[PDB]
Amino acid sequence: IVGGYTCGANTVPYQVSLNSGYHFCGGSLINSQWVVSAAHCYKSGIQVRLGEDNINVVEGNEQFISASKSIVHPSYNSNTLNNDIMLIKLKSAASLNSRVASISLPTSCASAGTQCLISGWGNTKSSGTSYPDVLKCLKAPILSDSSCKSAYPGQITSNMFCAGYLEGGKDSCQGDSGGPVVCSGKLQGIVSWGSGCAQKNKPGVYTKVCNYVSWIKQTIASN
Ligand SMILES: NC(=[NH2+])c1ccc2[nH]c(-c3ccccc3O)nc2c1
Ligand SMILES: [Ca+2]
Repeated sequence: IVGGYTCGANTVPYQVSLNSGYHFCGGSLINSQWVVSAAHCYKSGIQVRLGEDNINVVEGNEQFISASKSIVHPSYNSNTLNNDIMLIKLKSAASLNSRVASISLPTSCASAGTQCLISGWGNTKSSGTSYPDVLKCLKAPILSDSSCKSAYPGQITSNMFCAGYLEGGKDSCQGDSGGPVVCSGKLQGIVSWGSGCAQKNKPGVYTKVCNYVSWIKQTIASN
């Protein structure tokens, strides 16, 4: 996250870190046994880490659970990142409390202008790298589809939305992929992609979760 602030330990209780020997993507806990992330974050041997603040120090509220199965969206296209969403089922259910809790899926899609909270352990610099050990947060608005397609001609589909600042300086970044975009207590986006990070007129692009609620609910019900 570039231009954000330190969230504070366990104030984003649904945030998870996907680990394969190291942190490589974020995710969101939607119920005690399922996590949603970005399809481009897929790999085998994923351990899901809940209740994390500093990912290099066991501070006491962590739950490390391995995934039993991963389901990448049937129409995921890795060249265009269209339908960049995946579900991960945990081998055992997590113990939910105030520091580890699930986030609700949306009943309606959010409109441009809505302010949301984006979080993650990704790079904090636009040029150069500095990965934080503790969770960073950014409050950003969803941009209109017109501004979004204007910033990324020929690359935005109905399954994506842009959120951020056209002026630059504040954005999610590498290492934040797969994480949450929460607006009014509902999970509306998944950090997906961007051109660089926090550059002027290049806002972040997010998977539009409201378009996958039926697929998520049906998949969970049968697996
Ligand atoms: N500017 C952004 N909003 C952004 C967000 C997540 C990203 N994730 C990545 C990324 C880069 C290389 C490999 C995997 C990634 O998720 N770039 C990213 C850029
Ligand atoms: Ca920790």
